[PDB]
Amino acid sequence: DRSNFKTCDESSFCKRQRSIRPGLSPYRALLDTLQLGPDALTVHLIHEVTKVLLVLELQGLQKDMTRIRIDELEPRRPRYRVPDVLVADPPTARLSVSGRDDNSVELTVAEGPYKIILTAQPFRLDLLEDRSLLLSVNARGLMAFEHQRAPWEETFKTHSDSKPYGPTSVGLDFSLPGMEHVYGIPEHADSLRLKVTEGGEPYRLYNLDVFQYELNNPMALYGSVPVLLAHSFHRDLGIFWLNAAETWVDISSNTPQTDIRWMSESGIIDVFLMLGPSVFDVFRQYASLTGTQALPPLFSLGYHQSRWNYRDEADVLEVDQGFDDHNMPCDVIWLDIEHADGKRYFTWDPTRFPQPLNMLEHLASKRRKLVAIVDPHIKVDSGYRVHEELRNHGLYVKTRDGSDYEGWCWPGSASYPDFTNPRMRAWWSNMFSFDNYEGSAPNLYVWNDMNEPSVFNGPEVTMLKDAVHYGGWEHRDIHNIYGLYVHMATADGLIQRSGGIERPFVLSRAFFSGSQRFGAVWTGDNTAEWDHLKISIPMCLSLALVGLSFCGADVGGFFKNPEPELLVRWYQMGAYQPFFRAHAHLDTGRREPWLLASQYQDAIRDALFQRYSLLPFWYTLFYQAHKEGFPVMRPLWVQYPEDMSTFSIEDQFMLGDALLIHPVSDAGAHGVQVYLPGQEEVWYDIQSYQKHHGPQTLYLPVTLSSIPVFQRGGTIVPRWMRVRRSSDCMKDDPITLFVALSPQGTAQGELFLDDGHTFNYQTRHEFLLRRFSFSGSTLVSSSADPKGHLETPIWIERVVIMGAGKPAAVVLQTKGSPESRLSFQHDPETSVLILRKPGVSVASDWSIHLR
Amino acid sequence: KPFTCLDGTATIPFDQVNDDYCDCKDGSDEPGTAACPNGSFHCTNTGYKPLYILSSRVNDGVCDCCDGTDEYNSGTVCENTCR
Ligand SMILES: CCCCN[C@H]1C[C@](O)(CO)[C@@H](O)[C@H](O)[C@H]1O
Ligand SMILES: [Ca+2]
Ligand SMILES: [Ca+2]
Repeated sequence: DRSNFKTCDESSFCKRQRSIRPGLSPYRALLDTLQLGPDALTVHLIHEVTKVLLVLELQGLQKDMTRIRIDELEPRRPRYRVPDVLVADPPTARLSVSGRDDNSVELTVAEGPYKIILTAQPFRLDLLEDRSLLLSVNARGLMAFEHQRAPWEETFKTHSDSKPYGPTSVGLDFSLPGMEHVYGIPEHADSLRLKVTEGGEPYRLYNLDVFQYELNNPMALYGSVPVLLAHSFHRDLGIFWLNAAETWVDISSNTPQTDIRWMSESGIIDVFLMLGPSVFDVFRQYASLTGTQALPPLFSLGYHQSRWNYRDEADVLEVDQGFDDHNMPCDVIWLDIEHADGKRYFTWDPTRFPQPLNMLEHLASKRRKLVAIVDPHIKVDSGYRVHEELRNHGLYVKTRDGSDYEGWCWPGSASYPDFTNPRMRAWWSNMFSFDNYEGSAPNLYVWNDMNEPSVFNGPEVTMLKDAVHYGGWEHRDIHNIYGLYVHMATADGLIQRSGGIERPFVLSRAFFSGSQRFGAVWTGDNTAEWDHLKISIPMCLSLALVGLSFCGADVGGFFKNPEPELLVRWYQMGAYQPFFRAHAHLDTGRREPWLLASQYQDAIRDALFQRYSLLPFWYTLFYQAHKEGFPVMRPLWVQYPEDMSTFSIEDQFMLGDALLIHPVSDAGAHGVQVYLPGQEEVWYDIQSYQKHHGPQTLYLPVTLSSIPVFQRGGTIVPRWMRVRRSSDCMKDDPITLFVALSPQGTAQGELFLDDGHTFNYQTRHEFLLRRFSFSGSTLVSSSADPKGHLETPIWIERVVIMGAGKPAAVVLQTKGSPESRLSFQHDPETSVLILRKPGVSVASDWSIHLR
Repeated sequence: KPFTCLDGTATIPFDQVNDDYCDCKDGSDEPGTAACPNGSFHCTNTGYKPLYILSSRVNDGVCDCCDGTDEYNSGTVCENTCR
């Protein structure tokens, strides 16, 4: 039902802004007002017709970034500036006037090579490296800044927005010469490569709860990350539009060039230009602004079993026992909203969950966790202590008359805590203490849902625009960070309750720039259909590109009942995606994976075993995401930026640089077409060990149990081959190293290890980061970070080398030990070499030589 | 003498029995460890029924046998509950 949701035409500020068409801009820079300052250049801008005066604050930043901020010179009221999203005040670089004429000022960033040309009339900005034009601002003249007038009224369906400040929208266009491919600005159920918007709707960024959302359309979904990446054969660029209000994004293609236009309801203009040149440079630039992916506790990278709803404690324990009785691993079982007392969060249903501590104790004895849902809407109920506290301390979102806002959600009438208020977030965080959240225990973690916020009787199923928050800001000013604040306060609560030691795990539905710092997200209420399975790749890839690496989609689909074959394929797909959770609507049939016929059970178990085997590899990729800001799941073009035939691929993806995945996503398929990229590159089919040379499109036959996965030559992948019932059971087990030799006979890899769940890696440097490297005929283990030490029994039980000949003998040397001889096995057909039981501690330097 | 896998796949020195590395396709060389994917660990369980468990549940930190003998080097101390 789409009449529920505004098109751009039904949004009055989008209608106004979008009616401004490319032409001669009326804004002009007053070069007499220019001031060159310690951190920035300020210059007054004027609208030629209306004579409104604006101030442009232009900054060169360390790490080859430019920040452009535009506000009113003399505002009647302060405009919103997005707080808490930037992790630091970005370190600045000095600007120099290096050129000037009657209509222009040329600025140099530090000592070059980056330059900014400010054109006075019409106002324009051009960004250059040396003499190469990288990007233009306002080149199509689409800048629009509605200043605050003397204090319009708007209705949509049955909802009235009093709009006490009138029109205040802001917009600005950007020109990207040489760019034909843009990506990002999640969340949309649309393709990885963003489409032109010329003949249709703009992409919309407004966190919204869309019931039974459909595919291949630009409607706004639950989260909004206002970050766009541009990729060509020659360069990579990123644009970060730091605005928290409702935002529409127009995209047009025109020698090849792409123009981007952002239109936001309120706030200032605040945009970061991230100049690359490589996409990994862009990743680093964005990470320095908004931070990096929080390092997940290891268990949260395992398999999660969920549904709406498990019935009672007995059902939960039966599901737990079912996994062990059917030899399937699982780390977490999830409790949806029916576990609470009538959707009063932080409570337990007194009949079906009378003893939560005992249930959590039984799960801990299986070394498993539980996740409980906690939504931000609070039932209006004088017997509900949470509501009474928030009401009594004035911590609720308010209406203009000063009363607490009340809307409709799961428990009926409900109020919404003002998570933009730091006093409210501290209260929320303290509520997760084991004394306050009675029945919780250290192995209980949290799911924040409906945090857009979802309001059943509100406009577009969310909160009224003219609701009022901390400091008097309107809801329209802050909307897209409301969910992030819920995620943040919840994650802080899980840390504080442990005394600051335990890493959190929080899944969130709504999100914004910066949400990567607080845990995982998923793509909401998808559907049990083949095309929803397919779209999980481009949706999570668009999230990965903008820093949200901990992404997934409901395995099996949330709505409706998947056929067994679709469920098998979804497990295979999910097993290779970062957040791996099966979930299902209240009225679906039960689909725990052992309820299927044995052939389907077997394929699913095989997928679960592959995932658990790969946990050391997953954990290392997330450590690399946490330290460097590089995405875990990646489009092929990130690894092959010069191969134009990869720029739109979205039925394939990579994990790091080592594994290429092409899950089967069609019913009854007999094979898949796998594009194996890279000139002078080889790829190893990890099932058969067959080597394949790139570039080629390989037709690969499949059966029900097939998961097309290839390891890249030149890489070393660490695995736990002893699959146990949960990751906690595995965390002292020995590693098998899978070495895939390049055509040059080389390979390299890393491995991160720690206690699996605390901040000790950071506060005490209790961790290991190992480098494995192969060249000549020698495999070497060394430290990739000497600051890290760790007490661990983990050892190297096996090395598997693909693409190797038969050695005459194999010799191991490790510091502290005599030289030893290793037995080995060789397959001449596959050129696979298995080295038996090196037996060396993973914390030790060592080398293995093939003679 | 050396040990022979019960499926005849190989013969290995007896110091590779329970040496925490899987040398036999049937898992017969590691009855006491978690090394083999298809192995079994025998719980005598005096005072109750004796039980076979997956090798993967030896020293996984979970008490699988009422006599607790599957957890001998895991940090989990299992009390005897075979009664
Ligand atoms: C028809 C229900 C539509 C909204 N679904 C949300 C709520 C809930 O259904 C129960 O908390 C979760 O199971 C989903 O995962 C959430 O997205
Ligand atoms: Ca052995
Ligand atoms: Ca056990």
